[PDB]
Amino acid sequence: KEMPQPKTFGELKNLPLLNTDKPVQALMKIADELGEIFKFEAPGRVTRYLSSQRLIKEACDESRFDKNLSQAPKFVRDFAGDGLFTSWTHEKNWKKAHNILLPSFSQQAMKGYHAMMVDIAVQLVQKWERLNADEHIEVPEDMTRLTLDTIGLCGFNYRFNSFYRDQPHPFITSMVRALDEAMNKLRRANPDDPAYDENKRQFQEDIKVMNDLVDKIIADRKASGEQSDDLLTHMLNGKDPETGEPLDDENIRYQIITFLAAGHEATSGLLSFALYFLVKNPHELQKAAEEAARVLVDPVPSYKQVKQLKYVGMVLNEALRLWPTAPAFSLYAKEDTVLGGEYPLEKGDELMVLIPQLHRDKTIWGDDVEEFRPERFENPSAIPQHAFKPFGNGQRACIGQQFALHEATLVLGMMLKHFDFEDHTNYELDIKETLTLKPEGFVVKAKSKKIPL
Ligand code: HEM
Ligand SMILES: NCCc1ccc(O)c(O)c1
Repeated sequence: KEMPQPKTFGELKNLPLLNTDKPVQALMKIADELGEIFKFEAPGRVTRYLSSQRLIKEACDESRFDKNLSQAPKFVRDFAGDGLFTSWTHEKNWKKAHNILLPSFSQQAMKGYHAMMVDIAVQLVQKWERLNADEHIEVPEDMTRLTLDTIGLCGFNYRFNSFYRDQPHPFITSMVRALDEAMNKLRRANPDDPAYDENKRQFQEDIKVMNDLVDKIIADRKASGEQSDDLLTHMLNGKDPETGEPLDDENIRYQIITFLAAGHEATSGLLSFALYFLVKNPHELQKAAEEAARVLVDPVPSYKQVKQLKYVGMVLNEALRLWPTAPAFSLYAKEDTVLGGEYPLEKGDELMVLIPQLHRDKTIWGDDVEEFRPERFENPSAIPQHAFKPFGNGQRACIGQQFALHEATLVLGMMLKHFDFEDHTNYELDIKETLTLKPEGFVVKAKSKKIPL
């Protein structure tokens, strides 16, 4: 069969379609019009966007397709190096770092990070406890302060002290500006136009800022010899069972930058969309709050208590279903293959999985796919393979998944234990797109339940 393709702009092909502030949302609209697969061409390149579980399940066959670095992660690679997110499967440092780090990221490994997660969560709750009557909460802003500080404490025992600041630590400022330069580069018509000599200079400065801090901490740690409960300690002690090698210090620095750059925002966006859905759905808020009150019976939550927050984890999954915050991933065909019995592909041909549209497949979820209903996840095993994929696929799935979910369930539990919430502005959802998705401008008021920490 011949594939549909959205509107063209002469020699620019479909490229101007992505020249917008909200390209993923634009691509979802196109998928609504064109269906489970469409061709997307730009000068010099072609990809095919997949939206159905029928075709996505084939794309997720790792014997047939492997991760592709699309343009964004290619630009992110300029500062994240050959860290796990920006490396090809066939690079020696991807398999080395995968094998060393998968055990430091498992559900069991979360017991080790739990106390430093509670440290930063307690700072968030004390913040909101200390608001005056007339004040409000800037949700994504505070959620980013929490996840950056949590990843810096668990990753390398470094305190950004985001809740002590209006201007973030210089490393955060450089990192955020670096991710922005990377994303902006996707829409830049003439990247060598002297209008960007300042943007290129700033990018190199930002690379230098991030490198210097992270190298300095690594060095500081190797010298002291201090063992901590962070990922840096595991990375200095770890050896790949396959090669027998450890990660070198350059690659360790790249992984620390990666954890921060690639993990903080998808996680803070998750928390912010989950609070959005709960304030707009007071029956589900109340159910999640009754579970938090029933389960979090101690002044600070334990690892075991967080695991008992079943309905909070359903709310988190349902927010990921409607707005998966890391919204697409790219693949390439390892060999010639026919996709879906209908679409012949050649070795090297690219696919994109458009996650929000997968998660609207009515053949899997039913007709009410736009509705927020946590109870879809009462028994997650009922969901078919490759139907719910907010964390990617296979060996190249998110290595942060259990970290993100521990963090988000711990924090949303404490928030629901400690405050009632009001959508005092009747906020209208506005989804900003960076590397990730979040509800821009989402604000709420909290009223303390006056329960001790
Ligand atoms: C709700 C939060 C998050 C979501 C939705 C998310 C989603 C994803 C997805 C979709 C990918 C696959 C990307 C691809 O195929 O190109 C991935 C990879 C990755 N994520 Fe996450 N992530 C989240 C949180 C995090 C956290 C907290 C960390 C680290 C502390 C993290 C670190 C990584 C890394 C290193 C990879 C690359 C893994 C590999 O390819 O070996 N992520 N993530
Ligand atoms: N750890 C998430 C990093 C990330 C960000 C955006 C995406 O589209 C993606 O596939 C992965």
